[PDB]
Amino acid sequence: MLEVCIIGFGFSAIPLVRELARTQTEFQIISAESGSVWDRLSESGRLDFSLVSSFQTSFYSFDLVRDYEKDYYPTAKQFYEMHERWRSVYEEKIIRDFVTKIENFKDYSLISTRSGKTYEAKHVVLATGFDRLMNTFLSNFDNHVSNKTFVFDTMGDSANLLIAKLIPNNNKIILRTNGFTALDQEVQVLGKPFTLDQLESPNFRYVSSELYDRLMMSPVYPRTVNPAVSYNQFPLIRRDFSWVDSKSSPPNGLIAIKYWPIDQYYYHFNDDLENYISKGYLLNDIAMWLHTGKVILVPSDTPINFDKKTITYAGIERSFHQYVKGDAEQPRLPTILINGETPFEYLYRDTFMGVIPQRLNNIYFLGYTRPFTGGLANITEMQSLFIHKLITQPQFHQKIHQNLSKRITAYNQHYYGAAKPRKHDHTVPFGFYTEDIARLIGIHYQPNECRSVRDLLFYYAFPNNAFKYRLKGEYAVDGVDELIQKVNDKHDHYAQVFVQALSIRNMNSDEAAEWDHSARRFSFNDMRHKEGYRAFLDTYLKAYRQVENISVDDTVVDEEWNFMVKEACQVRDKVAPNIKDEDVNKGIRLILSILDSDISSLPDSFEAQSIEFIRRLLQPKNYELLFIR
Ligand SMILES: Cc1cc2nc3c(=O)[nH]c(=O)nc-3n(C[C@H](O)[C@H](O)[C@H](O)COP(=O)(O)OP(=O)(O)OC[C@H]3O[C@@H](n4cnc5c(N)ncnc54)[C@H](O)[C@@H]3O)c2cc1C
Repeated sequence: MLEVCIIGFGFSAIPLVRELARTQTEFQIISAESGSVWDRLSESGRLDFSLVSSFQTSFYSFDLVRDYEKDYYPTAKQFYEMHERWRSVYEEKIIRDFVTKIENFKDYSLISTRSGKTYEAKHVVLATGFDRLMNTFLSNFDNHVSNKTFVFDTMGDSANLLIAKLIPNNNKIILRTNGFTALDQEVQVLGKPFTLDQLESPNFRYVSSELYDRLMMSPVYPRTVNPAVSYNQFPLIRRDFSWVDSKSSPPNGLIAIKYWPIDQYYYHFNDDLENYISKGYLLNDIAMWLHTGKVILVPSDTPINFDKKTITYAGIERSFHQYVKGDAEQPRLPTILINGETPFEYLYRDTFMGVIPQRLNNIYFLGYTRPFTGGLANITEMQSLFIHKLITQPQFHQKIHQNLSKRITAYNQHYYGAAKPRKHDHTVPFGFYTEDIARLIGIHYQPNECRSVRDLLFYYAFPNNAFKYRLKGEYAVDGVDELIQKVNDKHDHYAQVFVQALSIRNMNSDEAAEWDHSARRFSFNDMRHKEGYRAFLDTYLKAYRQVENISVDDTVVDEEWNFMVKEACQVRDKVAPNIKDEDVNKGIRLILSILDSDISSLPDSFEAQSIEFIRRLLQPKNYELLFIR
């Protein structure tokens, strides 16, 4: 009887197939001849964009140990070439067919296909990805559209990419939405670049809920009155967060757009602009678009007539070329029959860690958990290790399954509380999820085993990327030692991140929010760093058009759009006229000077009490996770 069948092979399945091959576990992969959206994009020459996630969070540990030299954002082309490279390695183990049905019995499943061939396997892993409405827009995208109006009812990474492609042809963009959370994908920390996922120091949640909340939530919740922040200049960007019923911040189910702020875009790409655009580095600064009026926010009930395809805003009845409805995603699951009769109903919250479904035997889901920030790789690498351990170690399988229902209840209580299920329940903070899996598997670090301040930097401030947990022990990957050293030397051992948490231990959330926005350039949505890049933007639009062979006439002027922009930007025209690093810098020198100091022996009695707090980091009081114990 076949031990393992993996259904679907694109990106998510790669690390699981790697571990099954290593333990010489019998497996067969079944995956559709048609492949994925990435194959649609490759075939039509539309791999002309870049990831919204860093190299370190987006490629697997076993590629990073070879290929990491510096932080960067991979291209779509690079992401696809990496899928194809691993597909080539495993192609002989892939049956090209499409699974229509799975009948699940007490200790095996019967797998049915479009060809008619059936398969029996003891363990079945689904790695089939999602159907996304928006994929048609991207794969079938027409660029010879110019001077048209588009209306979006949802703001997401897919909408933000479409918008980046539309604005250069003087398409006007209306967002008729209930607000959105957009975050600079890159931040300058004393003039030195950090991806946003590098600043999250998630294991500080173990110090306290309250402290981590103050550390993370001021750019998401409207907590500062600072008139430089986008959510003060453009309040239609704010969201109803009245659904949140968890002390875990940021909450499971929060989604965010990650985008290039134009100042970082300029820093990376100004010196070879057309070449970088041709590679797929596209400026997607939603905050610059709002600043310049290339995008407008309108209330979610602005008059729209779908029959005449007009939207009416102030006193102009605006013709629109296209309404883009919000991007629903659902797992591509075949029919699953419980005891080979009763349709399984999929619900993220009713699975353990998004991986283990109830009422099914030896079926696992891989790739259906979405990271709040950073790449999918962090999530699917840790899921793969979890699945591999459940499949290959009956002792582990027993330990997790014996109380599966109670684990799932305890997880939902911690992360969702009383909130009713939401379509984005599958979205998790990456650094909580990787750590959660690591503790379930036993490849976690123990904060009490930190000896030096350097060890505390590693435990609390070094990002919880999947490769962090592959340095030693059961799932060690050769070269992770050298990789962690390179990362640490490039980022000063994450001392700046560690110092951030120190600086706010004593503040309330309002003080922390003001303090967070007290910099010359704060991390996220700083509207003071837009006007200075208006000339660079015209250089950019010219370079984009050259790359794409488009002529558009800027000397033709859309007078009715100019009028709608005025109305949309009334709060900005009032708020904007009203427009940390000291401390942080002295914090870093203190910490970098006690790097090799023993923690437990640090003396009693800013500089004095920050030492005591550092000593307490050996015994965090909010460590318990009841879904694991
Ligand atoms: C436009 C776009 C941009 C993205 N940008 C990023 C980014 O910046 N960073 C990032 O980390 N992630 C990003 N992602 C998300 C994620 O990395 C991709 O969606 C990735 O393709 C997910 O891999 P997967 O293996 O889960 O699914 P896929 O890559 O979709 O592979 C699944 C495979 O299973 C096959 N299959 C499905 N159903 C069956 C069946 N019943 N029988 C047999 N075969 C089946 C499919 O044909 C397919 O080949 C992006 C996604 C999209 C669409």
